[PDB]
Amino acid sequence: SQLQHNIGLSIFEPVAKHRANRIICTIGPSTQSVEALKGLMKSGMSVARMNFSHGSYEYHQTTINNVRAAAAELGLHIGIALDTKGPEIRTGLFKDGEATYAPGDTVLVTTDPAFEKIGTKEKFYVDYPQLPNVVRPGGLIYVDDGVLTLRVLSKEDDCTLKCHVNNHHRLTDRKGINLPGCEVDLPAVSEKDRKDLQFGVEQGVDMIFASFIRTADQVREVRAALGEKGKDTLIISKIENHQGVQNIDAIIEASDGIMVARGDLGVEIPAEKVVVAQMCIISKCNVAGKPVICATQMLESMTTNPRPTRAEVTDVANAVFNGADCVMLSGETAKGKYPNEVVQYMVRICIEAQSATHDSVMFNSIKNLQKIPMSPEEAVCSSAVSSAFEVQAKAILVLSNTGRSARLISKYRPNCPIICATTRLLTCRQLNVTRSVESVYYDVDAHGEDNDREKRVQLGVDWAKTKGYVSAGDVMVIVHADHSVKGYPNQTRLVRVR
Amino acid sequence: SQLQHNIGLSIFEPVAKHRANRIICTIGPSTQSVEALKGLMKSGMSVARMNFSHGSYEYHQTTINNVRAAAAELGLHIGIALDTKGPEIRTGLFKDGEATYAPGDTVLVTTDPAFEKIGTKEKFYVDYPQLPNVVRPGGLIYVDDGVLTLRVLSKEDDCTLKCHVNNHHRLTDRKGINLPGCEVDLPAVSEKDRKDLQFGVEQGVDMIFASFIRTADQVREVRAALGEKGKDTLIISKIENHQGVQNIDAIIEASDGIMVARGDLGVEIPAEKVVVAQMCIISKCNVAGKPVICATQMLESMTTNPRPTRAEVTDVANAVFNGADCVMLSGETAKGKYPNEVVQYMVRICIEAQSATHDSVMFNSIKNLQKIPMSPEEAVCSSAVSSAFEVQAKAILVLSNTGRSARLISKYRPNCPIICATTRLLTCRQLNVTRSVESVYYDVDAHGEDNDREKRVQLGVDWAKTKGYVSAGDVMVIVHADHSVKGYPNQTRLVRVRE
Amino acid sequence: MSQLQHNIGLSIFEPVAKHRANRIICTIGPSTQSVEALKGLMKSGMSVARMNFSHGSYEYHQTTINNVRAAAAELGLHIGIALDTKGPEIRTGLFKDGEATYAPGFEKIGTKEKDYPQLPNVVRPGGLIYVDDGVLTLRVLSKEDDCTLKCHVNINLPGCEVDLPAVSEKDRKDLQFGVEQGVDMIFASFIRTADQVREVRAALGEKGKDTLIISKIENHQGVQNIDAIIEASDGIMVARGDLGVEIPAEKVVVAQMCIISKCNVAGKPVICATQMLESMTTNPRPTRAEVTDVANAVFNGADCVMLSGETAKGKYPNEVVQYMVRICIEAQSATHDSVMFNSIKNLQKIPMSPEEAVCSSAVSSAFEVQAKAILVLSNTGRSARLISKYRPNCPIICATTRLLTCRQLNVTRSVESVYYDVDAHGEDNDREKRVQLGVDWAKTKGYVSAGDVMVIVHADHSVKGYPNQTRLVRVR
Amino acid sequence: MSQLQHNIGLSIFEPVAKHRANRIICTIGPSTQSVEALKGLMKSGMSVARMNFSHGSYEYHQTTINNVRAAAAELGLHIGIALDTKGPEIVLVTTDPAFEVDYPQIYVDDGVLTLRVRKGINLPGCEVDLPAVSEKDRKDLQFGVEQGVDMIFASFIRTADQVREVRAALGEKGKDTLIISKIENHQGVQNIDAIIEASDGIMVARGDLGVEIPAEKVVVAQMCIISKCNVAGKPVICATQMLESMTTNPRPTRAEVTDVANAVFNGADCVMLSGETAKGKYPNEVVQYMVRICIEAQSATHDSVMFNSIKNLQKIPMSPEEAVCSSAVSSAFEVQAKAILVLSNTGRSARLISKYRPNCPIICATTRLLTCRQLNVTRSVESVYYDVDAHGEDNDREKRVQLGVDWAKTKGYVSAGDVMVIVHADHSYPNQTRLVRVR
Repeated sequence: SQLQHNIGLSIFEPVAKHRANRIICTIGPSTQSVEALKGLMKSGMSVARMNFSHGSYEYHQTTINNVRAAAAELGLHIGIALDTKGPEIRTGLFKDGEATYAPGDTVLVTTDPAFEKIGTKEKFYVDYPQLPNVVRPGGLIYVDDGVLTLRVLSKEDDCTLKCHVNNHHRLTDRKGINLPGCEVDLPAVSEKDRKDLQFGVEQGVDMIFASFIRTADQVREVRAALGEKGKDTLIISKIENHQGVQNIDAIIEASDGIMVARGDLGVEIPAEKVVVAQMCIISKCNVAGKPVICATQMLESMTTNPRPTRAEVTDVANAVFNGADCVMLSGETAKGKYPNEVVQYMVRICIEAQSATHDSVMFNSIKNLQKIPMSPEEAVCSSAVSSAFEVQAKAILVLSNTGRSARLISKYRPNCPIICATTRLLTCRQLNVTRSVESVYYDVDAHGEDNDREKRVQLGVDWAKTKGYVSAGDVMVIVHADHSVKGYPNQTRLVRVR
Repeated sequence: SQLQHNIGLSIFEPVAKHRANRIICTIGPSTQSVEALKGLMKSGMSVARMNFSHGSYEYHQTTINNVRAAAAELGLHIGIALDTKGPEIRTGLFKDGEATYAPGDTVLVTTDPAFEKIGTKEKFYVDYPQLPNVVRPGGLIYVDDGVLTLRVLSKEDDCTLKCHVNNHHRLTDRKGINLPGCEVDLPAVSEKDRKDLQFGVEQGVDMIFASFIRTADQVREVRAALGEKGKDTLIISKIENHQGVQNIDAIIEASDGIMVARGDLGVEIPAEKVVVAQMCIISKCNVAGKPVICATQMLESMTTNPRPTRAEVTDVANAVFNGADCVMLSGETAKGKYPNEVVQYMVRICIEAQSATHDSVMFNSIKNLQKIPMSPEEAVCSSAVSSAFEVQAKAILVLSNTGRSARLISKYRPNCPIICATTRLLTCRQLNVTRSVESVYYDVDAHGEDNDREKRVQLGVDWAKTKGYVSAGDVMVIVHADHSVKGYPNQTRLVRVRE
Repeated sequence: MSQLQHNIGLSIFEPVAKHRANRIICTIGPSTQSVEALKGLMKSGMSVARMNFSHGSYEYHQTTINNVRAAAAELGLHIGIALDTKGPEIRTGLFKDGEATYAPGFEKIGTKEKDYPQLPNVVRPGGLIYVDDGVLTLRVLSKEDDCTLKCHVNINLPGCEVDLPAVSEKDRKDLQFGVEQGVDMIFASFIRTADQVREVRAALGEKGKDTLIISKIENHQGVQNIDAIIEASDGIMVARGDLGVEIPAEKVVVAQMCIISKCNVAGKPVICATQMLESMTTNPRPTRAEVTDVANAVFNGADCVMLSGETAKGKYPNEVVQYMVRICIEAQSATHDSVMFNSIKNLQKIPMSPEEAVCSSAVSSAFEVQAKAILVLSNTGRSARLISKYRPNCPIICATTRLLTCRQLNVTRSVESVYYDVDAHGEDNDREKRVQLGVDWAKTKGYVSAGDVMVIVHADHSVKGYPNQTRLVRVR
Repeated sequence: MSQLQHNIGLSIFEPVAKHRANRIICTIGPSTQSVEALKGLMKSGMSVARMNFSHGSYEYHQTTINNVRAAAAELGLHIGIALDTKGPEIVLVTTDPAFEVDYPQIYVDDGVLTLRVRKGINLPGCEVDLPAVSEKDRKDLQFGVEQGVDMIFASFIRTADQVREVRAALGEKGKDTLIISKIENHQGVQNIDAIIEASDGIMVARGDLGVEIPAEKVVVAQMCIISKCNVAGKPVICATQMLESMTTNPRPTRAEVTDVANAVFNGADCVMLSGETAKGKYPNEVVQYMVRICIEAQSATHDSVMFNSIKNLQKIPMSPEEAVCSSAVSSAFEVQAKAILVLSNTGRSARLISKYRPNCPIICATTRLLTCRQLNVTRSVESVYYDVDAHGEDNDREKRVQLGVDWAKTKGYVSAGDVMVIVHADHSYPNQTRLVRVR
């Protein structure tokens, strides 16, 4: 039992030498420079995020080129994630840049472009032109990350609502709007989102972080926005509304992975419900075998402080226990005063958490929740993990060009690292979002065609030996395909190193 | 499996109608007033905490008298906890209240009382007089939440150390130094802590929160510091050092409960290790059947903000999930701008986490880790919990004068509340540290002898039916003694609530 | 938690259990009808005496009744009497002057050449038709006139559902005799529909309302309709004799396991029934097969184990009951842990009634304190059957005010009844006399002593109608 | 997991397993010595033909050998021959040989006669001294080895040293012949662990065990021994009065059916017939019933419960050899494999797969014939002999693998569109596992 496990935890036992969890960092003014990115990488960055809510294509081209430059110097394969703006709505601008609100007062909330830049404490503009028709009296409007709440009194006009101010707050220029009990009805791929998606496909982004995914058809709408050119790019759906959590199963099947975007989720749903929502989403992704990311205020204090609160440490730790592949940072790396220090702290917590959770428990929990019969592919991948547990394998080597097999091995959560002998550099980059994987790129062009995939295996074993994972005499589980078939692996080997 | 449980959780299902976890609040300038305390209680303050590291006995007498006045207004029995200063020390005062330190610089750390109030960026005072002989060169001194680090260069004299500043920091008057890794000769109950504990006992404090407990002998030192007048007051030992974690089992046996004081623990041991330490301590206390408290930076952002971070919410929920009886509020309620708002937020998180863990998993886990044979007292108590689970009892009623039986029922973590028909007020206050319990005091003087135990039972069932726990037509598990060999409840009844 | 991990740690040469939990049911025939033979059987292990109504006049069954009551009275025991009905069965009588021969390839005057009127209509073309123990078979040549059909040499109709009354004209007279006599339970033959059980329940009037109905599963229908049969009954008998012929012999093992476990979860007494120690009808010791058969019937979770002809027509009747006792105690001693208890409790749907929640918790309390015995105050025996449902390791003492329930509790495992005479000792409205009677009986019968903890289950101060109170008492 | 939860829910009239996993061992006597009675037994379901050496001349036992080989040859089967050693063998009773049991330094025939201070005499727990390999036993074993008997059923094994005494009696020639130790005493049960390690398999000889120990204790002894052999990964046989009534009757008692089923349920690889086939009036009829019961009991315990029970009782880390074989079984469970193909020459790889009790058969592509006859004692293995001198060398996973696949298709185990698990050794002991669709 969990209780029986906790009572026997050895706090001062030696930690795991090889980090299995992955860190995603958003890139902003503090970390756009090649030197700052080299620092982030050297610190523990696996995927560099670009928030497309703000920034020109020139600004986002700089992040792309700099990540490629920094990773090239360090000889790493770092993924680039395009985080879409999505069906998001903010307020207008304010006359003299501010507006103070007192409780008991009344504010007209217009969708009239005349008040777009002339917003006062008496009347102000909001993006959504369908807002007076969506929000009905009694309904609450959550201006600025729910710190200002407005109850709807009446729809005075065609495109204006009279609202009663609940709490004292001073708002400023262009701040986000949330509608909790309101079914929005807005496009997932807006005309801006569409072009944002054609830019990334062109310049080669590895994955998409689709904002405000509500339905299974919404993740399909994004799939169509990336053409045959962007057919292989991953779709990580961001759950940040009530509809998303409600339709989580459909969204999971349609997506390549999921992000528990806790920022907007904590305002769209009550703050206390986010914990239960996170646990439930992460475990559903675990059973599905799809990468799940944790995302907001994980180490928020470290944007201004050199050390995190006791709350942040237990947050990043429990994100790992709940089963997250990745953990992300937003303000911290992008606008923070300690960007390398925050990634380093996250690394220490992730290694501590994974050392406490060195278990065959997650593997058995996930395996038992899978339907029988399995596919020969999955049956080989799950047994490769059980073989590793039985022989105490120091590493699992998978030959996966697309990364399916590597994601399928990682699905069964082994304690050892997973080395992936891939031929595609896109896959080395896309596997930065999957727990325990360590990709190795085989350059097929420079050498030979390689009919018998023996070179790829020797490349993996040698990389595992030199990177100190394996040492002479250790047993290693090799997974690949036989030379009579292709498409998917069907063979598993247990090899003592040389 | 936990996986199979999480998968079927219903995010938007209605929450539990009755809160089982308990909230402990530190009292400071923001909440010392009767009106502010009335707000905290009405908010959910179960234990008023007095940090004796700061404040005169007159200031701490005000907190006592005001807590009693406030709980009297709402007709509640709120426990008062005396949190000892203890062994480990704090720095001196500073000239103009502040002093900024830059890396690569040098600071002289004196133990000279002349610099006690005139501390500059060049030289400042520290409480520990034995410090220059304990800290040897190359050793680090940890100042202000272990933020500022000072590497000892050399021993200047009889009571001074020259230190090389590692990081940029500006600290203020009387902020703690930790120095982890040194053979520190500071006692558990110093001459100040004996006067502090003797004050508590003379005042009637319900429990003690003993600071920097390392050994089981230290607990007995504290137990001896409270005399024959303080023989029933609880001893909650604070684990905030490497030794205390290492000797956790011995301290658990010696104590009445444990506090995971994460503040000093996070500096004495690496920050990441505190999670593992918390899980391990809480579960050890669960198996033992002793109240465990989680504390330090639980909802820290709410000292200045009206809403907590996404991290603060998962911290309070996992403290509950880990098996903590209580969750504590330190500066959030003492020096915070939102004291009622922070207790209210903690309440909703505790109820959410509670509603998600509405299972027999914990009881099963705890019960299986008990060695057989059990005492008839514990076998009646554990079976009273299993009976409740089987019939879906909406409440368990225990007749416990000392609270032993109520602490023993709560040990097996039932999903329903535990009503305790106690003849003691001290018991009503001390049971604010144990999960699910809701005490009911039977007069005995302004009532009868009730030798037959019937009046207390009728007082119990009436208190639940009124406080809305039970509704006419649903069972209740009643635990008490049946007129025989003194020393334990031995009888369990299953009764349908009448009208 | 594995059975494998349990088997590896079995200490075969360890000491056995001090008190036998499983119950033995014996058939009474020419070898054991005498008071002396019955006194021998009881001292040997018998708890219920069976009266096979397939053969015998009401005078003959009256001597079994009177003699069982006499023998039990001398030994001061409360032995139950079971009426096993003739039931619905197709027949064929005495052959060529008592016996002849049939080679492969007037319904009682056949030799070897040429009952149910619904036979050509109930049985469709093709299939199997059984004659004389199922041993001889019948391959129907063509569809024929009257009732009988022309058959080729290669009683019972397999797989297929038959239309025969549950309470035949003979059974009606039998059941009415039983009720008038005061028989404790009925062993209803060839139960196929839960409606048939209620037909039997209606055959015994308000006079026979309290008598138990143990349904005998011995056909395909009874097995495929088990669940409803287990709800309308008071207990079940795995009548393996006719079951082994109605269904393939190999299927009976799986059918036995499945029926016994279903009865365990239901909390109803289940009885294993045919050829359990068959060799001991002629030999002083059993085959290696029969010993493993009795043991596995106990292992499967059977409350009772039965002897049909071993005790009725056997040459070693006391010797066979004694062997069954040794096996039952061995199998019991090997089945020491709370595996069955937890097994059964986890399969119960929540909420439980306060009555069953008190009973199941009384068993868990016993497990926790290592109770030497559980004392239940049960007039009807419901509560005692409910405690036994959760399979405790210790005995259950039942302080009952009714002799009928002292006799009916011989079918429930771990139960030892104690009769409190109200008309003699008093009304005991405070229940202390029946409690002190139970503790004293457990002290003298050596179950408990000084220092031992005992779990005491009964009804409290206000409550009337069901037990709701549990006590843990250290015997003084 | 929960036996109760599995039993409630069993569907009595569900379709049975098409392929029998459990194995039947028959003693050969006057009723079944003829080639045409043996062909009948083999068709009925005889996997191992036993020869009780307590009775019979070497001429009589040579006839059984030659006839078993003849009958198996006609039917194209590889039937193992087991030599059941005599071992240590024990009113007027004055020893005095002239007045003519065999012990000159008390029960008669399965416990009928008794008293207080050529019929099987048994003195329960008297310090009775007699060697494991007596002068006759050494002569019986040397005959067996010279004849080619596959396995030895060593009588009255009490110590692990006794097993090594028997292993030395066969020597250099009989190094490869299996040693199945018969537990039929008190200390043979007491020293079971030592005896298991020393042996190749165990027999629960319930005949003498039921007399040496109380009759009721044999059930507990059987369960305990079979499960110890299960964890060890060594063939265990159940043995006496299995279907005893069928020596004279065409049908068994309800007790005999539950006894055979229980033996299977307990985890026995094999189940044995003694008199029933040797001196019985219904020898083919008794093997046939035993088959029906074994298939019914198998069908009921179709589950991964035994596999998980055995796997969890193995200490970690496992050898790459056992980690491949146990994973081959879990892969089979996951994909619902219609078979497991193992390329085992000794059979040690096939015994290791059978150890983890899969629901599907284990086809063994063996280069030996001795392996084909010795694998009649392990459950689920259906051997296929590859003639190296006839086809080729075959050091590559090709010809044997093809023969094994073609055999499983013609014998109806696998058809086009079914997944099979192939276990063998790579190019650079087995270390490789393949999951192949039969095509």
